[PDB]
Parts: sequence; C-alpha cells; structure tokens
Amino acid sequence: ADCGLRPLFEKKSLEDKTERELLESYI
Amino acid sequence: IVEGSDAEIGMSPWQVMLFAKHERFLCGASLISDRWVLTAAHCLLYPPWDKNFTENDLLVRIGKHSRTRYERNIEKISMLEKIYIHPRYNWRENLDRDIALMKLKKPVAFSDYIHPVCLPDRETAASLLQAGYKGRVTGWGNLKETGQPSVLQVVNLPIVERPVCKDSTRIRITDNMFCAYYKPDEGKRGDACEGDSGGPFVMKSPFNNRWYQMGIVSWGEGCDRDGKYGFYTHVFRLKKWIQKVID
Amino acid sequence: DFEEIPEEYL
Repeated sequence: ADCGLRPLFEKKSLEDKTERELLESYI
Repeated sequence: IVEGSDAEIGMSPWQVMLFAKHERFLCGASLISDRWVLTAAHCLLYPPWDKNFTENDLLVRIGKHSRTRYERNIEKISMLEKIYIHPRYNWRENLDRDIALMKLKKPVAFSDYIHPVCLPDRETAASLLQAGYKGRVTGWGNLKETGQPSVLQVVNLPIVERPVCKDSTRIRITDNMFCAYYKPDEGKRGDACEGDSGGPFVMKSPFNNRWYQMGIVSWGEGCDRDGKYGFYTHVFRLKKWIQKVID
Repeated sequence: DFEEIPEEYL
C-alpha cells in the first residue's frame, strides 16, 4: 500500500528519537 | 518490555492490542492492511494452559498508546470475522511456526495513529537479517520478569548469530525463528516480557525508508536474563502461507 | 485498571 511510512514521521520527514541507532547498525 | 523507554506518539502506528471482550490485555499484534492483523499463534491457541480463543472472545484495539485508558477520538476497536492459525504451528514442543492471521469484520480507517507495516520481500530479508543489525520491539508487556507500563514501550535490539542463539537454550531452534538481544558483555540490555507476545519486531530499510515487520515476539526464558535471548517468528520464511490465506 | 470501553464493542 503506502505501508511502513508513518504519518507523523516519514511522511513529514521527521525522525523519531532512536531510529538513527538502527540505521547506524546497518554496516 | 524490559529496559525500554516510552514510545513517542505515532511511533508504531501498526501496533495492535488484543483484548478479551469479557477485560484483559491478552497480547500484542500488528496491522498489515486495512482488514488483517498478524500475531503469534500462541496468543490464541495454547493447550497446555487451556487457551483456545475464538473470534467471538476477542477485540482488536488499534491506534493506542496508553495501556489502560480507552482512547477516544484516537483508538479504533474492531471485532473479528475469522482467525487463521498456521496448520503446522507446533505448540507441543517448540512454538515452531508461531503465527496467526486475524481478519477484521470491517476495514479500519487509517489516520495519524493507525497505519500498516510492510511485510518483507526476499531481498529485504536478505539485506537486513544479519547478526549485529538492530530491529525494534514495542509493546505494553511487563517491565520486569518478577510492573506494567502506563504507555507503549520501545527497545532496539541486535539480531544474534544462529550458533549463539542455539547454545543459550535447551529448546530445539528451527529455521522459522531468529533470536535477538545483547550479550552479557555488551553493556546494554532489554527484552520482550509477558504481554509483549504477538507484537512486531521491525526494521527500517535504509534503501527505501520503509518499516518492515521481520519478526513476531514468540518466546523467551525469563525476561532480560544474562545469557538469554528473545526468540521471534521469522516472518519472511512464512510469507507464502500469509499470502495464501489473504489471497 | 482498564477503563471500560463503550458497550457497542460489547
């Protein structure tokens, strides 16, 4: 669908407080 | 969730609470489309504890945050039309294939607090399911093993190498499971606990920026114990079954 | 706890 894109985060280009910790683990 | 922190509003809009319509908080689950909820089979069918719920015993609560509070003009409560348990769910030994789909009676309307998670494709599973990479677990489960949060909790955890998972327990592990958590010497800690079962283990793709549900909280031995890991159902390995029932 | 939910959901 429009899956996995949160209305209050990805859709507005705002990041939640700890998602960077995930992205930094991907290598 | 042990050693987690409060989720921000709208941070996990696919989070679902399973609620007995009698009331008690039965388990977590996740929203994968406007009419389908994904959860662990053991939330609905577990003969050793005489648990066998049908469609008429349950309610799905979507868009929540506060654990006990009815949240009007925000949550949506839906009834179930039908429950489907994996045909080879092995409750007698393992919890192998610990997965179930729940069809809602009517489509839920998406909003800022309600929105579905994606299911992984083979390529997404191949790039993200690697020892060391972190995923996120959310739920209203207990805060300690031996105590309930006021709001939805969140914790980020690293996937552990399969040999380490296998050597931490006496239970036979299968290819339909993966384990996650920090090692005793890793400094950090955290885990799912009673009440978090059925909820989602999700990862954010660095390729297209979408959240993907890789795992389902399935079982653990205690909560946040040193040398022990949380075990999850491997969603991508069971994806053909999912697509078949949904059709 | 658990605040009661409306009777419509039953």
